[PDB]
Amino acid sequence: APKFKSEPGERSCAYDGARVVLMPITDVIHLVHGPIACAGNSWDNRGARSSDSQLYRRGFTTEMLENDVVFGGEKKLYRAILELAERYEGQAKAMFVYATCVTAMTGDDVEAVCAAAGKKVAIPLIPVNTPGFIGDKNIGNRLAGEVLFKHVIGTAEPPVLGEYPINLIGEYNIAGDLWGMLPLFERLGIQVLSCFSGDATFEELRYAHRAKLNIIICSKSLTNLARKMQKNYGMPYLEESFYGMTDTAKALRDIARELDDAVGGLEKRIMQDRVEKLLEEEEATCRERLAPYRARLEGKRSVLFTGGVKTWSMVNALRELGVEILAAGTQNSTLEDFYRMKALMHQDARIIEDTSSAGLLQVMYDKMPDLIVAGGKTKFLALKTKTPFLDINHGRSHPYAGYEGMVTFAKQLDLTVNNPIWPVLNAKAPWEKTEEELTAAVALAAGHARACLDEDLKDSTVKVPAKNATVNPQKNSPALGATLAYLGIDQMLALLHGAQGCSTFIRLQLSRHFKEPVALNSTAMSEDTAIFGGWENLKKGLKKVIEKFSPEVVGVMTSGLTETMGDDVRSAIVHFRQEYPEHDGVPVVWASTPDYCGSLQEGYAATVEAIVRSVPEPGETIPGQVTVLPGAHLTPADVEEVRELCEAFGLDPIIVPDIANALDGHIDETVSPLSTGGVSMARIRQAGQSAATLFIGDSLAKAAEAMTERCGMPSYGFTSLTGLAQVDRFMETLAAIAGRPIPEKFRRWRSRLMDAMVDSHYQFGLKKVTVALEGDNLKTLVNFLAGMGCEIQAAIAATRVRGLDGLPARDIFVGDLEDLETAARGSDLIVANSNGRQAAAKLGIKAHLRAGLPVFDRLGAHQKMWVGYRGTMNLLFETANLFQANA
Amino acid sequence: APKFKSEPGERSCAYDGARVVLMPITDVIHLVHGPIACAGNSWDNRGARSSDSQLYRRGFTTEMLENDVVFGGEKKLYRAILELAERYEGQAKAMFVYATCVTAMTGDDVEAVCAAAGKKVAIPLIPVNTPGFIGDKNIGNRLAGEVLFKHVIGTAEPPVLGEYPINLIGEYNIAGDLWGMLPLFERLGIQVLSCFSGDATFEELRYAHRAKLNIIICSKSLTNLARKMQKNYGMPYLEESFYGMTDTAKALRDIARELDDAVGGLEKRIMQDRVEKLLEEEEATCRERLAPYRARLEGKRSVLFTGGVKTWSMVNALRELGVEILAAGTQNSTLEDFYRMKALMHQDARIIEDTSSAGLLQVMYDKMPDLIVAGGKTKFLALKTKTPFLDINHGRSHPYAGYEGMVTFAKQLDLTVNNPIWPVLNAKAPWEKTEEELTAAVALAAGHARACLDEDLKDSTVKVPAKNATVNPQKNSPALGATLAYLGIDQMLALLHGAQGCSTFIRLQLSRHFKEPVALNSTAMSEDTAIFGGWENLKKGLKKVIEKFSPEVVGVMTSGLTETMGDDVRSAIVHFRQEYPEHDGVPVVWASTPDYCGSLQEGYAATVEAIVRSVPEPGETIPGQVTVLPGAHLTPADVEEVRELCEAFGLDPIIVPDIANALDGHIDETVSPLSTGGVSMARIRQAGQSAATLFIGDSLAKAAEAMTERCGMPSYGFTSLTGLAQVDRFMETLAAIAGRPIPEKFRRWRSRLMDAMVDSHYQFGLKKVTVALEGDNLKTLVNFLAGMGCEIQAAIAATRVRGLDGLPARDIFVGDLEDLETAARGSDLIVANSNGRQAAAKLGIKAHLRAGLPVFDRLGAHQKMWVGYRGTMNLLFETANLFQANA
Ligand code: SF4
Ligand code: SF4
Repeated sequence: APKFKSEPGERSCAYDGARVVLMPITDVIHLVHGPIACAGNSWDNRGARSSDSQLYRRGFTTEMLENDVVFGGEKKLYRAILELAERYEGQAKAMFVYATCVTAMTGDDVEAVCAAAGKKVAIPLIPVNTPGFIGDKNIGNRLAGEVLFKHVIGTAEPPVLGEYPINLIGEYNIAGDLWGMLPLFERLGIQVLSCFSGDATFEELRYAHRAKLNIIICSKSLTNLARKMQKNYGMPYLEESFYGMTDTAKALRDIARELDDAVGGLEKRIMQDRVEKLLEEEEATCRERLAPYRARLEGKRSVLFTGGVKTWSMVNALRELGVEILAAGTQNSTLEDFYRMKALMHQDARIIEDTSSAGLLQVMYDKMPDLIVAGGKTKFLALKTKTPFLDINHGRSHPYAGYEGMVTFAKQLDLTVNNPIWPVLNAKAPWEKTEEELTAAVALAAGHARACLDEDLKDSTVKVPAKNATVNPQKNSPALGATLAYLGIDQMLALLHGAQGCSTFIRLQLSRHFKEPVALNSTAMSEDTAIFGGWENLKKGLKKVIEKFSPEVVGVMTSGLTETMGDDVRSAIVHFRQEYPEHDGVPVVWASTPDYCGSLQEGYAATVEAIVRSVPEPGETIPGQVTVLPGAHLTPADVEEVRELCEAFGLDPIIVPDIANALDGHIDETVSPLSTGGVSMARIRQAGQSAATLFIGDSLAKAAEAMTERCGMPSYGFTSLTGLAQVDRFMETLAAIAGRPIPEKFRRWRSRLMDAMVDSHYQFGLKKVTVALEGDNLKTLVNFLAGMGCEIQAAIAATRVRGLDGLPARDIFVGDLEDLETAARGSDLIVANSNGRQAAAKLGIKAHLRAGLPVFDRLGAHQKMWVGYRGTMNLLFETANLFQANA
Repeated sequence: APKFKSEPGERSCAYDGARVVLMPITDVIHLVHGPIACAGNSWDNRGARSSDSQLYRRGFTTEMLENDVVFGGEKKLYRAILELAERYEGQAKAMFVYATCVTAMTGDDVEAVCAAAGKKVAIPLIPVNTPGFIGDKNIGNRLAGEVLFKHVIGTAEPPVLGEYPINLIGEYNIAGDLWGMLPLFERLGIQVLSCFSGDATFEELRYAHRAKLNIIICSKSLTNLARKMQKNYGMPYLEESFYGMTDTAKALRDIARELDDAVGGLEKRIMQDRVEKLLEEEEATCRERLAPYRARLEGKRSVLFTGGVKTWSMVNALRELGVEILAAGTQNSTLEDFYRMKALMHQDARIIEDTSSAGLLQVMYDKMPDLIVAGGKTKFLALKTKTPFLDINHGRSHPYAGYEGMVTFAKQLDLTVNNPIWPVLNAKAPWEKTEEELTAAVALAAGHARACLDEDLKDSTVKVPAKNATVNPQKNSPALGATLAYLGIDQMLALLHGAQGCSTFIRLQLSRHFKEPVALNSTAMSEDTAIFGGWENLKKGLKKVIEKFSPEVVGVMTSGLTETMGDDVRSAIVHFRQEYPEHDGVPVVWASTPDYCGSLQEGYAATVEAIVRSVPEPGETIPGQVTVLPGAHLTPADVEEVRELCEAFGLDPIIVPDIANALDGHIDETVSPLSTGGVSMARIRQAGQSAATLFIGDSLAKAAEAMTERCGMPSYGFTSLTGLAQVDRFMETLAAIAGRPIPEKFRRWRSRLMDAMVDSHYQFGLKKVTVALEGDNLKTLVNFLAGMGCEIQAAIAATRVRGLDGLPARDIFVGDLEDLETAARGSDLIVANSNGRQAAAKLGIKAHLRAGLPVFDRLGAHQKMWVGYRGTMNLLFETANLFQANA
């Protein structure tokens, strides 16, 4: 129950009321006479929007200082008025001066200085004298209404006077609220002569005495203004609200009755007939539109802490949406509104009385509601409880009044309630779930390898591409992936058994992506060498490269033509080994990466498998050692923090190949032609004695099998390391392997990730997002985005991989970037490589997320970090920032 | 010396030559008949730009597959031609089909399929039959010229035939190169009848047989075309280049002579007179423009590895810029061009012959040049040596030919050579500099506190603000900083002795910035309490808050009015302690934060000083413990990694206040009204026994003094922790305190930061950037941006602080955001808080960097991480990405 004095240790100052009633006026200068704390940290905070000069959104302050406090601040206000009038001529029609606590203490007379400066300026000055300490926000509202009636109403006559004029009193146009009801008011004939304190011109506001009916939306702020206008002008008021459908229907019907009283009689029911016609048509359409949302929003519990008239109206609206109220409490409302809400408040719903944070926490922990529709104060206090929240206040950024506003309200309610993140957040944490679920998750991770391998390519509802001319191919050569994995080995250069031209566009692409040199030497093959036998060139190139650069190991990969005429690299390898025994000490790893076999991902997987099957040998079972085979999707930073996470549990990680140290970008003391930085051959040889194997890519599964049978280690697989659900499984596997509990830093990062998820899920709801990436880095991004609310319009894959059908999206198919812009229609986010920028230019989608390879137009792509809890937080924040910027 | 066969173990395939001569044609379809590696990783890579349909930038591939290789690929090409003609009707006038190595091996006849499909389409088909293996890029260039002459030249007549027509042969319009010479050619009367293979329409290209003079820029690619056109049409050629001023002058003079020969006689010197007039005027203007750059670019050494005609021309241009050549080697050039360059090559300059990476490294280590102007291959090979580099190739993104192009060339040369990052990068690293410099740097850090404190505010050339009406104030209440520092203490809520309205807009601002709840309770003071004595309310509020929330410590901060009437909080504190001895166990910290005293920074510093002077007590000198007083500018992530860096050296860090754990955003198991997460009172009490004190803010210096005399610990200060120069000093201080060498991870991160600096300095050169931030976070950003090349147009400070004059910028002053948009004119980057977004909307500056407080429109601001080597890398990458996006 409202109890309008106060006890020390909630209601703001009277300046807050003055600004909440006067700031929404657009083309005026709101000069605040006082120190910083009054206007320094409060300007541009009001949720009022406008389609006008937008002069109100900028804040004006006199900047009360040291000397002028003990001398006087009237002269500073004089200069401020004069300068603001002179400089902002043509953009300001009036200006409001607000008295503050310090101004009142100093004895500054706002009225006197305003009268003194009035004669010297052509812009009217309104002396709002509302010191902050004189009361709560209600005193400020009343004083603002007083000054509005005294100095604004009754000064100019309207140029056009519609035969049915009404005044909107108490509506402040928060996030387009006014623009939802305005299309209804002029459609049926009424003219909004003056909408008070919202999207309102000052001259437009001075027309309010020539109307015939007043509509009071917020009773709390401007009821005294309505009463005084009734007393002085014979203007009947009407207390209604526009939040809902039945409430708006009743409001419009009452408006029609009171309009038909004042102009003509109730007989010749001119207004009522059109009001009923519009009501019937628009209500039928709105119900048809709202039906799909109610089914998903039926039976959910609700608790509301809303101050003003919304408390009465929203309870109706929620009740017609298909939800019931468990608790309802208001701090900022009239006693009549409280009693009316209590009348609406059904039994078994208890009215809150403690409006403080402690009382709110009590009622939230007691009622245990699903959704809480409350104010800005209880905004983050309810998110910490991990329950859906909807904000209906100045900070709200959506229109909720009117029929279209009600549709938007239901959309936002479904956005915040049915988000797929709430069950994940409410799930039991790794540090407290009992041991049987830990073993089940560990066994699931262990068997993920065979689950991925067993899935057949034939039974796949995603379609085999059947395009002849593909334009803008997002695929890359598998030789690119072979070179990528070869660069991850310390002191080694890659020998491309190709045609000397494939060396270009492979070295060049990697150089433009990672911004680092690539060696990538090639054995030149001309037309003469293509005919007869092509394995002379392999021996010649091996001899030349060993005699020139002296590598300790050589990686040989095949190109398209070398598979077209089908020379076996291994026979040339054994021949070269036999002819020159002096080169026995330098091993060679050969991997078949034909160009019809797929894209960078398969090439990477195949060369990793070739490395695994050849170099390491089975020995002892030294515990505390784990072997990680990173996928092609992980950037060097991801591999570096995979190493960091492995070291956190005390385990010794061996990463094969080590992209994190070679292609990350490092200025060593001396530049060498070979690729240095990766894992040495001793480490890759001793990696076969590890106690466990982890692979962070689906395509790596086969490689894991290649080490399961050769040495005997158990394998563990994770298709992604993002989304707080896969990172948890990674933590479980790491804890099981190491045998020690998760460190505290990971618990802290999980808490931070939860806080990021709760504070950012509003921008990830029902956003149409398209993704066009490789076989991997597409599952990760799709599962992360679809796991946060966004529905994937199209998940376009570079090549066919196992488990593509399980992705949550409308359609999955394999296609180029042409499929991307022919399928990204009506989408706001594109997740594709940099080369897809053209598609954005064709569709006007300004939100492009650079993922995968290649990314050349954005620097730091190789350092892009999206692994673990911290990487998940970084990706979430980047995507949320893109959503905020593009809209 | 060029040596046009090749040895296995550089020249690309013939398809690269075909594309380098044919791809720059804009409105054609470049269908590549082959597997992925030919066009999958090469499309949209050519540097040719256009002002036309831009159909060339998208790549077309037939996608040779498994079965069709062993069956046949002609039918796939047939379908591809048909589909591309049907779908892209209206955007394509012609289309080129390229034969690849796999296509040639399979025996596919491009000519036969093109002839078969010609009758069924209205778009001409050009069968470019250049298999990759048949030779190097030169064979591809010759074959492309052959097919251009055979199938393009001599098919249609020009609609308009200027009396002086010329053909531009061998110019490909790399980054607006053509658009620098085009304004000169039509100004003096000549008509460019056909510019070959650059910004050229196909129909426009078929007009080339009706000209009278040929200009050959690149002799290597299209000299055979010029010779054949001379043989078949009587068209004299002219081998010149347009890189330079004297070279362009000679080219234009020769053009005038050869034009006056063919149309009329040399007598009536119509062309020569206007050519000489334009040459004189434009050369005088260009020399006047170029003079300022030569002074900064005089005497610098240079080494060039450029392939084509640029080798001859740029040597001239560089020589006229004021630099000399130490070594010059070309791989892709004619023997005549090589001999001509050698003739230009002065003595003591030795021509390189080994064009491989090893030879380039040899010559770079031997000559030791300052600047290297070389190709895309040697791009990152020369950046690792830490020497300035300028790219003149397809990857170059600037026009360098013509007079305006030469001005741009000098601008880019000065950008890459005189960057202030090269001396920093070449400076000796922390792990190798000897001990006297280590001691000097440590002593400088120790004395930084007194250096900052000793600087007087009176001797400061930055100006005392003298504005009456300040609009859009970027300042915040010092009570905001007091609350910020109070939130960093575990299990404590802040009591605001104010007027119950300042509680709003302080709690609300922090809540909108950090997206976390703020307790911030206030002792309500009305008009009656303002008169008489206001210290009854302090006792009442303290009693209420202690009896309700039961805190273990209470932070009391004063507001503006409480200083206007001047009640002493401490007398009320002692009175409250006396009246209720039961509350003895709960200490209270009081800090005077009046609202005329400054902004958030000073409030934070003052409350930190109040906490330091009261809670801790001097005890033992337990080694290995360090005390860190973070500044108000550091976000929670910065404090968290300050802790991480301190723990890396084995030191135990005590952070006061601990923002990194309270306001970072964490979903704890239970929501409490008090602010939890910070440092406990036991830790803050035992922090007085540390072996060293570190402060990361200038304003914190006084606080450090407050702990220097109370306990006796030496102090160390760092005004910033970004830029690789201050992080180094931080590492030196940490190593000196701990007594152990820097770990390897920091060395790796320093190498990565160096690589980021070398690869991103091109976007930070001569970029006009404006900064409007607090006293701190402005020195850091200004020193980082000015330390990377950008010149600061205006460094606008929220309030006057010590050492403001030393910032590198044109003008420093204290002002609001109005000063920001009145001073950010002609700037491309704005570094200000989120509330300055309006200024961007007024100036069209789309690159806005959200720094400082408040930042509400971008999520994750509190997690924004700009500390240490990794934070410096993150900030560098974010700023570079903004520069790339906004331009
Ligand atoms: S296959 Fe032939 S044409 Fe294609 S990239 Fe390799 S060398 Fe060049
Ligand atoms: S000084 Fe007075 S008017 Fe200003 S914010 Fe505080 S209570 Fe409100």
